[PDB]
Amino acid sequence: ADYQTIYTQIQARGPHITVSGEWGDNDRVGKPFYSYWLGKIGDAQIGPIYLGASGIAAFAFGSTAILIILFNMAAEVHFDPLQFFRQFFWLGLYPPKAQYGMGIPPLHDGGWWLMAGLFMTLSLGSWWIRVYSRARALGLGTHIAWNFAAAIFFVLCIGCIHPTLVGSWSEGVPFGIWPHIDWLTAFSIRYGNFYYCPWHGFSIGFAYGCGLLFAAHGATILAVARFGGDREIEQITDRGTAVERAALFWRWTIGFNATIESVHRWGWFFSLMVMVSASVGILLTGTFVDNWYLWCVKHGAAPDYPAYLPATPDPASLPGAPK
Amino acid sequence: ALLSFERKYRVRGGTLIGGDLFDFWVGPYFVGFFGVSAIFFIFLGVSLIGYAASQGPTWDPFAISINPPDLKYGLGAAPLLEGGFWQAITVCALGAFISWMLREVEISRKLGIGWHVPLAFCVPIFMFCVLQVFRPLLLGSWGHAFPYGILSHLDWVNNFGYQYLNWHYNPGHMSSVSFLFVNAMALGLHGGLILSVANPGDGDKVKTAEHENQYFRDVVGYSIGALSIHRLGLFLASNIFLTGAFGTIASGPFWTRGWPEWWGWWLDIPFWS
Amino acid sequence: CFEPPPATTTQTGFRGLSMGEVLHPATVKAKKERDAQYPPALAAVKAEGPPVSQVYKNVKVLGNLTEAEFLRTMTAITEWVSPQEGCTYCHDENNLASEAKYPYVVARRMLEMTRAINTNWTQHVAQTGVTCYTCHRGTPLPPYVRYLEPTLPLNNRETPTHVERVETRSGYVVRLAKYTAYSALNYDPFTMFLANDKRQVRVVPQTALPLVGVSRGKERRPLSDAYATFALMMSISDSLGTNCTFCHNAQTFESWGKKSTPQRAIAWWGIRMVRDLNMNYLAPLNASLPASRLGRQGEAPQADCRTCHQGVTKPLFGASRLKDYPELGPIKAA
Amino acid sequence: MYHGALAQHLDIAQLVWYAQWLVIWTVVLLYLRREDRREGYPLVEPLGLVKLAPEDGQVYELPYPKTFVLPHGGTVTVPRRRPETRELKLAQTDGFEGAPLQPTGNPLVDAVGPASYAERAEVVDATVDGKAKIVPLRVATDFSIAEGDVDPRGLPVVAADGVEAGTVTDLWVDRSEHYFRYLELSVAGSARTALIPLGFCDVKKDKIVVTSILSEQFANVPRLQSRDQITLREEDKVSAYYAGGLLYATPERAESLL
Ligand code: BCB
Ligand code: BCB
Ligand code: BCB
Ligand SMILES: C/C=C1/c2cc3[nH]c4c(c3C)C(=O)[C@H](C(=O)OC)c4c3nc(cc4[nH]c(cc(n2)[C@@H]1C)c(C(C)=O)c4C)[C@@H](C)[C@@H]3CCC(=O)OC/C=C(\C)CCC[C@H](C)CCC[C@H](C)CCCC(C)C
Ligand SMILES: C/C=C1/c2cc3[nH]c4c(c3C)C(=O)[C@H](C(=O)OC)c4c3nc(cc4[nH]c(cc(n2)[C@@H]1C)c(C(C)=O)c4C)[C@@H](C)[C@@H]3CCC(=O)OC/C=C(\C)CCC[C@H](C)CCC[C@H](C)CCCC(C)C
Ligand SMILES: CC(C)=CCC/C(C)=C/CC/C(C)=C\CC/C(C)=C/CC/C(C)=C/CC/C(C)=C/CC/C(C)=C/CC/C(C)=C/CC/C(C)=C/CC1=C(C)C(=O)c2ccccc2C1=O
Ligand code: HEC
Ligand code: HEC
Ligand SMILES: CC(C)=CCC/C(C)=C/C=C/C(C)=C/C=C/C(C)=C/C=C\C=C(C)\C=C\C=C(/C)CC/C=C(\C)CCCC(C)C
Ligand SMILES: CCCCCCCCCCCC[N+](C)(C)[O-]
Ligand SMILES: CCCCCCCCCCCC[N+](C)(C)[O-]
Ligand SMILES: CCCCCCCCCCCC[N+](C)(C)[O-]
Ligand SMILES: CCCCCCCCCCCC[N+](C)(C)[O-]
Ligand SMILES: CCCCCCCCCCCC[N+](C)(C)[O-]
Ligand SMILES: [Fe+2]
Repeated sequence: ADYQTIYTQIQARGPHITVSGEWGDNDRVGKPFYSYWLGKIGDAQIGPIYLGASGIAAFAFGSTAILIILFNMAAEVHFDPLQFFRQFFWLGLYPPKAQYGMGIPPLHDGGWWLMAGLFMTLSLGSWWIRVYSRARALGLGTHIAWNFAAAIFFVLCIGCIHPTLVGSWSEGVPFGIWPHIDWLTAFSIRYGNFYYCPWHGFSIGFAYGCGLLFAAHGATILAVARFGGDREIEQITDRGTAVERAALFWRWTIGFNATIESVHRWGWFFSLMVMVSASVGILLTGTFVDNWYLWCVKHGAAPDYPAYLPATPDPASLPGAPK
Repeated sequence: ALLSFERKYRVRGGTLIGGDLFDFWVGPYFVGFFGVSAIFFIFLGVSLIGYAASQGPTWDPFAISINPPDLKYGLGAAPLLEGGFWQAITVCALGAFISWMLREVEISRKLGIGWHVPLAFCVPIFMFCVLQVFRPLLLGSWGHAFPYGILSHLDWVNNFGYQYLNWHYNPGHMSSVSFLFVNAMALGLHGGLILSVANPGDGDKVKTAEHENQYFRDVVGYSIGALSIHRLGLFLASNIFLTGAFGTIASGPFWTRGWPEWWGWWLDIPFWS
Repeated sequence: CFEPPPATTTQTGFRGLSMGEVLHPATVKAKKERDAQYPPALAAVKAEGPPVSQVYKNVKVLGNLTEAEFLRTMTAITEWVSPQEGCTYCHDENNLASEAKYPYVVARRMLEMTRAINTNWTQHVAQTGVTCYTCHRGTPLPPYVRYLEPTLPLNNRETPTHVERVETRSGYVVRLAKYTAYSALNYDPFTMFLANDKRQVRVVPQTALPLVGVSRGKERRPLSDAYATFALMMSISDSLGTNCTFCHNAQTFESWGKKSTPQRAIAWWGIRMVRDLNMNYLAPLNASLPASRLGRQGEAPQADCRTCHQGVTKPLFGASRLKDYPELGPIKAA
Repeated sequence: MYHGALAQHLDIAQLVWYAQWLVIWTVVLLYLRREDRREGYPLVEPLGLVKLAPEDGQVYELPYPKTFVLPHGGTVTVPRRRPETRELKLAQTDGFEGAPLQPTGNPLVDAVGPASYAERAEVVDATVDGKAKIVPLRVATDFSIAEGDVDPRGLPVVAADGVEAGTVTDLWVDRSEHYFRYLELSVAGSARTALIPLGFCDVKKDKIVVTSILSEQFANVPRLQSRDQITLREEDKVSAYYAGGLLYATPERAESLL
């Protein structure tokens, strides 16, 4: 076996590299340090990190959201520290329970949730500027920022665009470990089973597809590490036996193949489409479809099954039934 | 026809079984003994699905459903129209998948490359076995397995989850999901990074390994490196199922209550109750 | 941490839908042993002599019974409600007609309630029926009751920790969670859905597309309604020691016909029965109970599914005393 | 009325379904599958029938060429016509077009099958500031082996027959990635040096084990043009030689494993 594909047998140390960007070279802080154990499975060097205005702003906005959430969670256990620690996963900051439509809810019934959302959205946007700007500073394309933009848009769909489109803040995702999970079920129930939403299916197909492709691509590159396949940039500009063998493995297996550059396009596209699909699904939900299962029945797609125990009429529909 | 660089690689050898007998290509496809077995299992399985569907109520592709037996058949053979088709198809499916994996080994050997891809492919095959074979064996019936139907298999997933009240609180599920999400995110990051270096835009120069590392070191304070991101991706993807399998196997054989209540191990400690 | 195999499993839907019960043999056995404490029917007595409406002074419900039949009922009621305390729990030992002790008048109303369950709610209780034991299980305070705020322990025979106590505000989220099968759902489904008939449990639309005039802004039910129904369903599930598939095919929770089991319809009738019990029999008892029995808003303890079922899909695994004590119903009209 | 309902029994989500599939297939087929053909195309046909007459489909499946501007000068355009000139020391095992080929000589030396290399540029891979990227420690004097790891210099290299093939004299480090890629050894009984990729080395405290080739086969490892630098094509030649051994070190290795 190629032991290098499992871990680095003999680690190298040398002087730290710094690539100059168009701006911000003076905003790198930290002194790099090295972990021997990390170095077995990754680069041993940690830090330095770039500061800059957009990252500082992201931390300020994000910390403010985090503090609003934590302070409301703490109120939920009457500020008792032991109960806060115990009950943490069950605690949350909730959107309005009452229906105010699009009215700004009062602080005690959704207003703090809304504030936390705003500060979170500002944090995300601020981090996006960093991800975008840093690429431009280093003379790189902005592929990562466009992928991140789709992730952010999805979060905006579930946090505030869907709520605006149906006209109720009650529909937003709560902040909290278990509470944000509980929302998934409430939302799926309200909209007639998310398994029957085609865009849920598309998003899954792409997400599972990212599993397949990263397993396939990661494994492919390790399989050709003996030929320097991991040096992907110069394999793109000057095809080597590594990527000739990678391509032929696939061609011979599945009947077609990518190139070392284009496989990264497939992976970027699959990852982007998880979020684009999910977002379309959410934008259509409540707006244009009320019950996904019934929409599938209407269009002739839903499976049907025999009764196992006797079929059961709705008792509310029976003669003389109470309300 | 061949890729312009392909002919030099089209040598004899590398087989696991069969030697020269099946060591040849059909168009772009390598055959080998396991290509022959794959085709046999695919043909039989797909034929059986066609026949099973022809005996059911619909030809709609989303609605067709080929189902396992009633629980009462236990681990025995079921009549064809009462779960026996499902049993036969399952055997064909595993024969096809395993043949596919071993064919990839032969192809890897012929090319002189590592066997990492078929090893990675063992992971989804293993998960299929967890769902359809191991868990049903532990519960005592084939009828606990999932049905073959585009939408029907989702009805099974749905009910199985709700059998444990809220499957989201399953700790093996929580791990599996986290791996699914971080893997999708990482694939995006890795693809975009490589494309950003090779495609800076505007007649600018292609950048370098040093630029790749500098980008993440600047954005998050660490760069894992060019080889290691591939090891990481394989690890994250594989662990979607290597960790999820524990959550699947636990549900029924090792835990019969709702999943949220499992967390009582933490919530109900006397010190803070 | 875990439950050792084998699991008992049942099938409740078409093959390949993963519908059915999932049960731990040791838990089933412990619940059967608890429920097996139900005292046996007392020996039959010959009906002879006049009705006790003519023999006794203050009989208003069980007046048709003969003396021996009526004293058999009193013996049974004593076994089921106050065996530790005895006849004098309800009675002045020197005047059995006296209503001076508050349990006498409550007991008379409970006799009416039990007769009403067994006569008017056969759509739920069938010919299994209920006795005083079904709820009380040998104590004057039934072990599983609800107030207008969540309370812990669920079983009031267990000593509460300080944090479990309703006065300890820091414990509220846990009181809620342990009523909804450990979920974090931030709703009390007892006060929302079972204490009265004000709220609709159904939350899913009955058409594919959103109807214009109910689907925008303040026209809409808030999403909180769906979380609250989910909370009720977690609570019912845990109350009966079962899961969603005992009643539903999760393909479509909202559908009946082949998409629901006969148990779902029985559950529907149970919700109506429980609301009748609470609004019309149990809640009004706050005027007849001492302040020490009442919750913090002055409410009488009331019933939920668990009050009878106690973690079993049929209370007491389907044990019945209906033919043994016909005086508890069904009562022939009128 | 219903939100989303349109004329002719249609609804908005239903139209979006068709549109999403259209977008997916368009991107997959028209964009990605053509990006996939920037290397190796057009396909090569047996005998020839070459061109002469390039089929319409040979044009349709290709994207327009793209040009990379290289970091250290020059450009690279793909797809482009890339002849494979070098006569192959392979012969047909059978007349049918999918039959495999077999080596006519020593396949490690002739560089066929898994001993094949690509016609990479005969240029030294460069660091971001234009120094030679992959160099021995005798040149990269600011690099070192991490504390805790085996220093392989002086250790014997032990080949697949368990015979000692030579002695490790240096390590070659990638100065851009900070990562060792080759060991350099003096070859016993030959008067030469040879590189070996670390992926073919099992590094032990007392020896380097190499199962890919037999001891006698180290004599023909491809030789570098210069002592202290390596070209991208030489890297391909060196790695390919050891990979050849996996199939060809003994006659048994090409034959069925089981
Ligand atoms: C424990 C949970 C499970 C699960 C949960 C799940 C969910 C929740 C959803 C899917 C969805 C999908 N599932 Mg399922 N599923 C599928 C296949 C499928 C597809 C019909 C679809 C898209 C998958 C995709 O793109 O993946 C990544 C792979 C890619 C992109 C490569 C292409 C794969 C190709 C589309 C597979 C097509 C399969 C054929 C229709 C099957 C028949 C093959 C024969 C007859 C030729 C297979 C073949 C299996 C097997 C063999 O085990 C499987 C098991 C499971 N699924 C488990 C039971 N699946 C989604 C869907 O839309 O369902 C309708 C969806 O929402
Ligand atoms: C009972 C309920 C269920 C449910 C309900 C559900 C809902 C309601 C939704 C999904 C959605 C999705 N579901 Mg589904 N689902 C899925 C899979 C998936 C995902 C592929 C998909 C998109 C979500 C995503 O990637 O979020 C992970 C990624 C996120 C959230 C992006 C984050 C990006 C962000 C920039 C990160 C920022 C981090 C900052 C540091 C945070 C700062 C913090 C603050 C405090 C400062 C599977 C595979 C299954 C199976 C196997 O059964 C399943 C079953 C179910 N789902 C049930 C049917 N699902 C979504 C969808 O597609 O709808 C159509 C969706 O909205
Ligand atoms: C209401 C019920 C729910 C549910 C129930 C559920 C169950 C019951 C299970 C999962 C499982 C899983 N869930 Mg969950 N889930 C998931 C995510 C996931 C997955 C990460 C994970 C593993 C899936 C799997 O086994 O694939 C399996 C895929 C396989 C086996 C693919 C096999 C491929 C094969 C080898 C090759 C096939 C070839 C084709 C036939 C070829 C076709 C030919 C063509 C292409 C030429 C998300 C992200 C969400 C969200 C967002 O809410 C969600 C919600 C829900 N889950 C609900 C709460 N989930 C599983 C898990 O791990 O739980 C811990 C599981 O058992
Ligand atoms: C399908 C494609 C997907 C996808 C894609 C992409 N996702 C990206 C990018 C792309 C392309 C980026 O370019 C960007 C990034 O930079 O990557 C390195 C990023 C992000 N994805 C995050 C998390 C996440 N993605 C999820 C999902 C998906 N993503 C889906 C699956 C999920 C879940 C729930 O699934 C989670 C939790 C953060 C790590 C990060 C945003 C930080 C932020 O907006 O902070 C804003 C808030 C703060 C800076 C303050 C609070 C600090 C928090 C607690 C911690 C922040 C850590 C940060 C890295 C700081 C490090 C420096 C520190 C050591 C000193
Ligand atoms: C954790 C890591 C993961 C991972 C990894 C990897 N994945 C790989 C590889 C690696 C490394 C390969 O090397 C191999 C390959 O070549 O890739 C191009 C492969 C492949 N992953 C496939 C599908 C896939 N991967 C999924 C998941 C993951 N992949 C996870 C995420 C999922 C889902 C659902 O999630 C799906 C659907 C095929 C495209 C391909 C197998 C072809 C096959 O085996 O051919 C042989 C078999 C056939 C061509 C047809 C067989 C038909 C049978 C007999 C009859 C049908 C029976 C069936 C049971 C009916 C189901 C009905 C349905 C509605 C319920
Ligand atoms: C009843 C009936 C008629 C039954 C049918 C019987 C039948 C099947 C007959 C066929 C007989 C024939 C024709 C031939 C016999 C020989 C034989 C064994 C043939 C196999 C035929 C067969 C079963 C084909 C199916 C192949 C198959 C499973 C295809 C799936 C393709 C899919 C969906 C892939 C998903 C992953 C994905 C999105 C990939 C796209 C991107 C690619 C191509 C990545 C691969 C790839 C990666 C990952 C790199 O990292 C890389 C790095 C550097 C260079 C290149 C690559 C590269 O190409
Ligand atoms: C409360 C749970 C009771 C217990 C314990 C016992 N009895 Fe009772 N008793 C109860 C009620 C509600 C009534 C009136 C019933 C009605 O139909 O209105 C009675 C009545 C009697 C009487 C008749 C008294 C009279 O009117 O003269 C007798 C003789 C009687 N009960 C006896 C009795 C005995 C012997 C008990 C222990 C075995 C006993 N009762 C328990 C309520 C309760
Ligand atoms: C039988 C004892 C049940 C169990 C177990 C579960 N549910 Fe249920 N559900 C039941 C009934 C009788 C009703 C209707 C009540 C009424 O007064 O109309 C319901 C309703 C739902 C709904 C709403 C359906 C609608 O039409 O909008 C949902 C979403 C629902 N139930 C879900 C659900 C879940 C997730 C369960 C397990 C946690 C579950 N139910 C259990 C009866 C029974
Ligand atoms: C009128 C218009 C157009 C807009 C109104 C204003 C506006 C933009 C509102 C936006 C609201 C939004 C986007 C709401 C989104 C809410 C979402 C998606 C919440 C989702 C999940 C939250 C969870 C899991 C939070 C748990 C929080 C805690 C445990 C507290 C601390 C949190 C952390 C340290 C971060 C989690 C760690 C993670 C990286 C693993
Ligand atoms: C991320 C910027 C650098 C942070 C500086 C923090 C210095 C920590 C020094 C401890 C070194 C730990 N070490 C070397 C043993 O791994
Ligand atoms: C969501 C946006 C929030 C506004 C606050 C962020 C301001 C940071 C902008 C810094 C831009 C500096 N620059 C041009 C060098 O990248
Ligand atoms: C993930 C759920 C996917 C459900 C897909 C439903 C699509 C409905 C529209 C097309 C139906 C076509 N038809 C009649 C052939 O089934
Ligand atoms: C639901 C997710 C959709 C994923 C799309 C999958 C794309 C793989 C298609 C490969 C097509 C191969 N070929 C040679 C016919 O172009
Ligand atoms: C919906 C995604 C499924 C795509 C099916 C994959 C296509 C199988 C084709 C194998 C060989 C393809 N081809 C024609 C390029 O050789
Ligand atoms: Fe890569």
